Amino acid sequence: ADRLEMIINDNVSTILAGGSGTGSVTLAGNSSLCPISGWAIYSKDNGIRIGSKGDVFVIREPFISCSHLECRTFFLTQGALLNDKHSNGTVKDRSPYRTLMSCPVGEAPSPYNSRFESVAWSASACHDGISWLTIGISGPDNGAVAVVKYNGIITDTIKSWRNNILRTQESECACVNGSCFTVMTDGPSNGQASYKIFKIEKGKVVKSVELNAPNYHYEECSCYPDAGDIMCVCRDNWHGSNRPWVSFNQNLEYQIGYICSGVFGDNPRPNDGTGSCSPMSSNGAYGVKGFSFKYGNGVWIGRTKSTSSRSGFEMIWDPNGWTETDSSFSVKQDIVEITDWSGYSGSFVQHPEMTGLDCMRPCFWVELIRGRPKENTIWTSGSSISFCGVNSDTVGWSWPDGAELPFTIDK
Amino acid sequence: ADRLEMIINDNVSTILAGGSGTGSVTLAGNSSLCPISGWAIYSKDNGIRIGSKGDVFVIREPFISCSHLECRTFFLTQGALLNDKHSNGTVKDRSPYRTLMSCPVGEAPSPYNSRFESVAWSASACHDGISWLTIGISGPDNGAVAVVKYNGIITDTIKSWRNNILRTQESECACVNGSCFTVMTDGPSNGQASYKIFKIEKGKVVKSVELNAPNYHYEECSCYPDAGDIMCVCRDNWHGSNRPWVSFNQNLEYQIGYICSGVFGDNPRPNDGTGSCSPMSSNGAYGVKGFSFKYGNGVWIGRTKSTSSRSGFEMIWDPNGWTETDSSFSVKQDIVEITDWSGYSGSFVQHPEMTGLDCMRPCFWVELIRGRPKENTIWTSGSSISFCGVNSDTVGWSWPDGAELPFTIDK
Amino acid sequence: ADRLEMIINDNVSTILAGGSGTGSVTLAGNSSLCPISGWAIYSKDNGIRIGSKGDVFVIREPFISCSHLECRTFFLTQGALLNDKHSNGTVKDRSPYRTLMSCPVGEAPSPYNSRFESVAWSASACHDGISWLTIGISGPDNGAVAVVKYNGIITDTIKSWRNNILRTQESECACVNGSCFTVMTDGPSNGQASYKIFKIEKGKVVKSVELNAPNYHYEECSCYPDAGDIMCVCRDNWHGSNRPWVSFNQNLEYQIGYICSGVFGDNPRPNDGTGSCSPMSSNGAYGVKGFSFKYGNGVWIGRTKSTSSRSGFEMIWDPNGWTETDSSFSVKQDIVEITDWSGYSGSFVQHPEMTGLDCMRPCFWVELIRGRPKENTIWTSGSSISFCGVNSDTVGWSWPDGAELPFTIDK
Amino acid sequence: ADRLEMIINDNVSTILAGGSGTGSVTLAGNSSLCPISGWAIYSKDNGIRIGSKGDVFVIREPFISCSHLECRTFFLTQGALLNDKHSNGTVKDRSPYRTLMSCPVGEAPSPYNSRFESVAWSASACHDGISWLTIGISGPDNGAVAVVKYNGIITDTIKSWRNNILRTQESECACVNGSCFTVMTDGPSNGQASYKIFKIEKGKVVKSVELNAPNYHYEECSCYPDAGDIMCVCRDNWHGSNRPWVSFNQNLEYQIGYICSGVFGDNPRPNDGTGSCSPMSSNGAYGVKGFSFKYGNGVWIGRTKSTSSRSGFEMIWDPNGWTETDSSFSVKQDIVEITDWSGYSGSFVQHPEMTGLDCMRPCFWVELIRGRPKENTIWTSGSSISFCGVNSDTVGWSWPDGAELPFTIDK
Ligand SMILES: *[C@@H]1O[C@H](CO)[C@@H](O[C@@H]2O[C@H](CO)[C@@H](O[C@@H]3O[C@H](CO)[C@@H](O)[C@H](O)[C@@H]3O)[C@H](O)[C@H]2NC(C)=O)[C@H](O)[C@H]1NC(C)=O
Ligand SMILES: *[C@@H]1O[C@H](CO)[C@@H](O[C@@H]2O[C@H](CO)[C@@H](O[C@@H]3O[C@H](CO)[C@@H](O)[C@H](O)[C@@H]3O)[C@H](O)[C@H]2NC(C)=O)[C@H](O)[C@H]1NC(C)=O
Ligand SMILES: *[C@@H]1O[C@H](CO)[C@@H](O[C@@H]2O[C@H](CO)[C@@H](O[C@@H]3O[C@H](CO)[C@@H](O)[C@H](O)[C@@H]3O)[C@H](O)[C@H]2NC(C)=O)[C@H](O)[C@H]1NC(C)=O
Ligand SMILES: *[C@@H]1O[C@H](CO)[C@@H](O[C@@H]2O[C@H](CO)[C@@H](O[C@@H]3O[C@H](CO)[C@@H](O)[C@H](O)[C@@H]3O)[C@H](O)[C@H]2NC(C)=O)[C@H](O)[C@H]1NC(C)=O
Ligand SMILES: *[C@@H]1O[C@H](CO)[C@@H](O)[C@H](O)[C@H]1NC(C)=O
Ligand SMILES: *[C@@H]1O[C@H](CO)[C@@H](O)[C@H](O)[C@H]1NC(C)=O
Ligand SMILES: *[C@@H]1O[C@H](CO)[C@@H](O)[C@H](O)[C@H]1NC(C)=O
Ligand SMILES: *[C@@H]1O[C@H](CO)[C@@H](O)[C@H](O)[C@H]1NC(C)=O
Ligand SMILES: *[C@@H]1O[C@H](CO)[C@@H](O)[C@H](O)[C@H]1NC(C)=O
Ligand SMILES: *[C@@H]1O[C@H](CO)[C@@H](O)[C@H](O)[C@H]1NC(C)=O
Ligand SMILES: *[C@@H]1O[C@H](CO)[C@@H](O)[C@H](O)[C@H]1NC(C)=O
Ligand SMILES: *[C@@H]1O[C@H](CO)[C@@H](O)[C@H](O)[C@H]1NC(C)=O
Ligand SMILES: [Ca+2]
Ligand SMILES: [Ca+2]
Ligand SMILES: [Ca+2]
Ligand SMILES: [Ca+2]
Ligand SMILES: [Ca+2]
Ligand SMILES: [Ca+2]
Ligand SMILES: [Ca+2]
Ligand SMILES: [Ca+2]
Repeated sequence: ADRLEMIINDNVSTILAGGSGTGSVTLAGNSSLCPISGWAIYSKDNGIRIGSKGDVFVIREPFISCSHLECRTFFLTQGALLNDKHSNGTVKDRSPYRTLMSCPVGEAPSPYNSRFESVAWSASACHDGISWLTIGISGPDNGAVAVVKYNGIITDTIKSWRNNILRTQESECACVNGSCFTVMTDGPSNGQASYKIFKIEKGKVVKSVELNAPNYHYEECSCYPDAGDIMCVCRDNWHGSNRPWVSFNQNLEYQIGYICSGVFGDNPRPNDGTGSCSPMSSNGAYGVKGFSFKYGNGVWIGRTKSTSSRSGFEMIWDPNGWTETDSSFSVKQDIVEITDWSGYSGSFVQHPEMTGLDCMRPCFWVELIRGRPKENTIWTSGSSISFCGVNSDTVGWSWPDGAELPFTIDK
Repeated sequence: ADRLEMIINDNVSTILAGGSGTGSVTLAGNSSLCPISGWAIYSKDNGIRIGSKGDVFVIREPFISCSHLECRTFFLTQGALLNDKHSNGTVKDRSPYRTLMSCPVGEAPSPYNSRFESVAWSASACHDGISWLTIGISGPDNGAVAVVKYNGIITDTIKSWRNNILRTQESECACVNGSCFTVMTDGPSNGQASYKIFKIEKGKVVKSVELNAPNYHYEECSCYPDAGDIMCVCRDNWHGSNRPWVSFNQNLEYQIGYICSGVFGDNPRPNDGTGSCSPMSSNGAYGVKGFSFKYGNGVWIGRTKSTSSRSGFEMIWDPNGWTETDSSFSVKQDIVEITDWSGYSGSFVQHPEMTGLDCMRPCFWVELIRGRPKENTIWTSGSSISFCGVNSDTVGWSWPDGAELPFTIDK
Repeated sequence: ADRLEMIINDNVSTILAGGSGTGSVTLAGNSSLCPISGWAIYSKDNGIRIGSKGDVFVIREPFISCSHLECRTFFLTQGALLNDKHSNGTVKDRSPYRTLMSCPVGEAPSPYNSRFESVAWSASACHDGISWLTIGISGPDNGAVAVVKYNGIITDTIKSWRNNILRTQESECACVNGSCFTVMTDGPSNGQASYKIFKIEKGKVVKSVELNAPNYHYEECSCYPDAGDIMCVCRDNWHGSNRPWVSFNQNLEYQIGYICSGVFGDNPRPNDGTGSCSPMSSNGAYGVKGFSFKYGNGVWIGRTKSTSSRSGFEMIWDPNGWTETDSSFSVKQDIVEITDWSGYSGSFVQHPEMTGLDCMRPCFWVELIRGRPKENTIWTSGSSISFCGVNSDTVGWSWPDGAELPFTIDK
Repeated sequence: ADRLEMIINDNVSTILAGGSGTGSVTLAGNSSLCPISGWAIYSKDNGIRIGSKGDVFVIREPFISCSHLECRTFFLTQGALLNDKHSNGTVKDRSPYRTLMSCPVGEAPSPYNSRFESVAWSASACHDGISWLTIGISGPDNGAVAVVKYNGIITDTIKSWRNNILRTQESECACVNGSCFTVMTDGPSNGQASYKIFKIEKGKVVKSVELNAPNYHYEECSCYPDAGDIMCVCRDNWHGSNRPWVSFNQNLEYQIGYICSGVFGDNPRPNDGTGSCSPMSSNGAYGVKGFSFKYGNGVWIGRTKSTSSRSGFEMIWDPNGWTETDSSFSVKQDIVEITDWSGYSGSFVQHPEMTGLDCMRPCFWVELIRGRPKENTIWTSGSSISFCGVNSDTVGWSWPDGAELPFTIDK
């Protein structure tokens, strides 16, 4: 009878928490990436097309993160709407008006369907199986502060340790066994900076270590869990046209490197050729947020089709690209035509607790940027597409943004 | 005590799943169609009237499917809104912007009330009593791919086997005993093509068979469950003004034919006369998505009132129309005046697990198309009406779209 | 142990149904009306003011009905929005576009917050403690059909028995002990017609009786439960400036009469004077939907302040007004200034299962009509206010609509 | 077995109530304020920027109150939208159109996301752990009535006892042990008035006491719970540039005073100098709603940066400011630049039942007012920011409103 009273009370508390969407069992995060052959399209929001008339936020960085019940598109907005004068982009990215918000995947980002997450001009978010963790960085450049919320309640803060634009992933953090992990950068974007990895439990930073990474540069990391460890594929904005990466276990014991493949993943970049396991200096300054998925010595690379502009997008399976420097690959899947605009891209995963699979499902999102600087508008925004890897038949195509620019507000 | 612990745990898991709207018992699908005498109006969304000022999607194919808790209108949109320049219809139906989405029955389809389902220029959706199954076909004409989601998670893919526009129902699939069934077509729309029927469990294709149907043509099938089997009434776009049909059991053992009644159900069509159990060649090319309900040798036929254009709509009970070729019928119920536009129509059912009845309730939806090609606008959209069969008093009338064209965007 | 298994299963089913908002215990409806002294304001939606820019339905008859969890404003819309050309009122009230929908009390009626209920140009709705009952009448004047839904599922139909505009309450029906009751009228509005009262259980009409009421006229009845019986105060559109009423028990055994007070409750009406327990012919043709609450021989009367137009609104407690013909009363509470527009008004109740009280709480809603015919617009709409009776301090004031006419669409 | 049946029934009732968001255990309110070092930003809605095109209410007083599940922004609106002619502010604050409504924290206040709370031109709201208590004052100046709702149901009324504008907090009331407490004022705003404190249980006023406070003036009190008592920091609109305060226990046994610090907290105010524990007459007439948090003899003061206009905002920790009159302080945290508009501000708390902490978390909100009287518009509205105190690293900055005035409606 005591056993029954215990089970009843515990299950009742689980039911009461579940009424609010709060889980009861942490995501294990110990399964490996699923074997896949290609990418099946998951979502397209048509945000800018709809925003030509609907009330849609002007957004950037529409990254996706999933709980055990839903997948959401998180994004940063300047608190302005498309086709409104406040969309005039003479506000620089880091502003007091910028906020991290979220809406259901596939829906246009509107004030009528978007939940508020935090005040942020740089952000990260993930779900540990119980509640949502959100990290939002706001403040001055010389003393930015990341506010860390768990289930909407402020649980911690992280202040800049270099006083030079504290900034983080702009995609989902990675959660394993009830601890979530993220990467933050403080310092120059055109030179050596400082990079730290953080272990956070129930929204409280329980550990951090600074990477000893001379001549490396980490920004806007795409991190995913795999077999109980974390892999982050990032952006070298200093002097690398191949992508830097850092992996670590749950105790923040890490390894670092660069993707060796001659199929260079950053943008801008040189033409394909001999790759390097060190920073590739040629056209290596600047970059774009990106991702890659590691399968042994092979790598799935998501990259633009252009070597010079954020145009086009493609998935490339290079079965030796993680460790070897040749420019040969096996499979290419077209995602966006080179004649059309792309932009930031990131990874996200679907855990077994959501899918029912015995493996970690990889997925990715792509931001389709319209407006300034390449188009004659007063604004810059992005719509989103997203794909998940499957071990079944797929096809390549082009799913571009589709909006007709300039808008009414631009004339 | 062990029995109590088992019941508690299982019912608690049912409660936790039900919190997300996820059922626990599959729909049986073994009851027969309810005896009815007429059709009681169920819904009207006034989509285009509202969209004259509100933010409403330009849509097509507003088909309805029901779970055990709700009925939803699924639809395909080009990601544009009424009275916006992106509604300009020089995008052909099969575009990378087209998406399958859903809203509550009776509501205007808006970005503020519509859930995203999939990227699709051809679609199907149903509910097995536990979760929603969605099928969305996107991609190039020579290699289209259907993404199959169960509870929002990609569970399978189906690639074109003829490289000639893989395409499916544009209405609800049919679920019996935990297996859902659909029909897909690959090949020409003006000649012999290939037709396959699929059995899908938890979003995974567990069986498929290709119909041996020489001189038949199947497109845009309206399928419903009845007594543990499936009946599909479809569209012969090749050379049939009567409608083709295919029925099958849960092992995909099938029968095929054409509705024999001289009350021809397709559009365009000849005037009523002697029917055929074979394809009726006269005015048989082209067509419109439609449905019919079989009661023994009799048939409830939903059809346009015009023989040449998608104008008007009417329900006709022909007590021998499934097998006999005479043009006589018993009952006609007016739905839309011939002076007003109609369009696609489809069937949907309400299962005993939703209604509390001991039989399968038949219902149908009708799409009221406005805009191009017959009206001087830049856009084409559709509103919806829906009726359910009852064994009580009914009446005929005309419930047309009601919008005043052209809109502001057209001048 | 068998007792525990039974309790667990039954409570689990109650929990699963409650997840959808479906109750488990019927409203008793056997308590008497609460003793009150005045009316405390409950809601104001400012619908037309907000609709000057927001996307708000052009509506009529915004009646309120409450479940055990919420109170909703039901209304009829022509499927058009304020400040849109489709709001042009050359559509007569009875149209195929008119629909019964509902939104939360106090909110402006928008396509983004309104649930679809039924297709209807005349309507009624109530809640029996388990599910919502909706009655929506649509169709031609000579054969209108009321579709009766329970929990959103069509459960019955009622066809016109006189072929002369079947029409019903335009306010909430009354539910007692699991049976809900309504009144419908078929026949002329300027002469003797037919009046029927209906007893409906789980959406199925289980009984109906036709009133033997020579020289009486019933339209647009406001019905409420009291002590296990039903009282309806209605509108004599034929030849009565006092209001007709009909009361009945759960077996539809009824009594009829007219409110005897010289404080005449209809509009138009003569000046106050000697009342009648028979139809008051003077200025008795035409009318307005209204209500009254009976307390022994006294009556709470809600009426316009003008004797000729739908202007102003006031509550009047006449402690002998139900049976005596004098024009004297005790208390008057101002609701809307006579310089401002009013319109339809109706009663609604809050049951003990919702309030926690030991009595039936009376409340009422008032429709504030703007537009045609008295104002120079192309449209006619109404906003709503609502009050509930309390036995505590209250005050009179004027809470008018507040919109500035004409709107942009009118020029 | 009887114990099991009791536990099952009680937990089932808790589950059924929790399905509607209704709690089962009252907030204790006996913990002390958390030790903090600074303020981490919690929210920013960008209301006016978004309302330049979106459908956003013109609002005032956007105060925040939290339950055990969510935090909401309550606000008063005139039932008009930004950039609509009805936003013309020749309606004085106290109007029959004004309503108290609420939306999720951080979201722009829209008719599509705002719940209706009450009709009110003065308001208060809080949550006792079970249900929401709302107090809305409407009516004429000489007989205003506060309607008191608990869980949306009218539970009490409070009529003006001085017939001179009954008015209350415009921020959250304070709840301890199932009793909630508020302060109301009746009488002049430029002279001695009457001030009452109210104890309310389940929406019923169970006690009230009138303060014997000669030469004091209380308006727009910000009240918070601390260690089982209530502290209110208010506004002296008569003759005080320092803020008045009143504290009391659950039996309404009270103490009164003024904040002694020479860091004057009201606006307008003199320059910092020698403070007073009595009303500071210099520049003491008029004022602004504000707050302060008491920590022993020290005080956290939120105030404007300007001494003359509602411009700028800053948090100041004065470790002896509650009792000592010196103008020295320890810490200042910038919130809004003095070059930018601020306005009303208030406190709100997050209880242990929401946070999981062992202490009472203090937070505050700030209203950023745009429009009349200082800007050349026809309207006046406010957006909101909010911060919570943390014992971790923070930073000062300026998070202003950000809208570009005048709007389209103003030309
Ligand atoms: C988008 O924002 C930019 C930056 O605010 C706008 O350009 C700015 O336009 C303003 C007003 O036209 C210019 O101000 C002018 O400055 C001079 C100072 O001597 C004075 O003569 C004028 O009275 C006026 O205030 C401002 O200089 C200009 N900024 C820059 C960097 O050129 C731009 O117009 C906006 N675009 C839109 C709304 O489409
Ligand atoms: C709806 O879409 C159609 C198709 O895009 C629009 O018609 C197209 O209009 C464009 C721009 O007016 C035409 O482009 C023109 O082409 C010639 C090429 O020699 C050049 O002289 C001009 O500079 C211009 O770019 C385009 O030809 C035309 N397409 C067709 C098939 O006629 C149509 O205007 C749209 N309707 C709207 C927005 O109401
Ligand atoms: C609101 O609706 C009414 C009724 O539809 C509108 O009045 C109608 O306006 C139309 C078009 O202006 C008139 O049609 C005209 O009829 C004659 C037939 O001989 C023909 O000469 C013209 O070509 C034209 O089609 C119609 O007669 C008229 N109806 C009535 C009863 O007068 C009214 O304009 C609408 N108001 C708005 C949109 O503000
Ligand atoms: C915002 O509201 C104010 C107050 O209602 C508006 O000012 C008012 O404008 C009206 C109409 O223009 C004026 O009425 C005029 O009054 C005289 C009476 O002799 C008459 O000659 C005219 O026929 C007219 O009706 C009214 O006096 C004026 N009120 C005040 C206090 O000056 C104001 O225009 C509104 N602003 C907007 C809509 O931008
Ligand atoms: C119910 O509670 C017991 C004891 O805490 C736990 O082991 C079990 O997993 C819970 N069951 C569910 C379905 O949550
Ligand atoms: C992952 O952890 C879970 C914890 O429940 C365990 O059941 C499972 O076997 C583990 N899988 C591995 C180690 O592959
Ligand atoms: C509870 O669980 C038992 C055992 O699995 C099952 O037979 C029963 O139907 C469940 N009851 C409900 C109401 O779901
Ligand atoms: C349909 O299947 C259900 C399964 O629970 C069964 O109870 C019912 O009798 C069946 N009805 C038939 C075969 O008509
Ligand atoms: C649980 O079920 C029992 C048996 O059916 C019933 O008497 C009881 O009222 C139910 N309890 C609740 C809280 O619904
Ligand atoms: C009303 O009916 C309920 C049914 O539960 C009963 O408990 C109550 O005493 C009745 N009240 C009366 C007759 O006043
Ligand atoms: C369940 O009910 C018991 C008895 O009323 C109560 O003590 C206990 O706290 C409840 N448990 C929960 C989790 O609400
Ligand atoms: C506050 O009251 C709660 C009531 O459950 C009690 O457990 C706790 O110890 C109290 N805390 C104090 C007095 O600090
Ligand atoms: Ca680079
Ligand atoms: Ca290679
Ligand atoms: Ca055909
Ligand atoms: Ca026949
Ligand atoms: Ca009359
Ligand atoms: Ca009297
Ligand atoms: Ca002052
Ligand atoms: Ca000091």
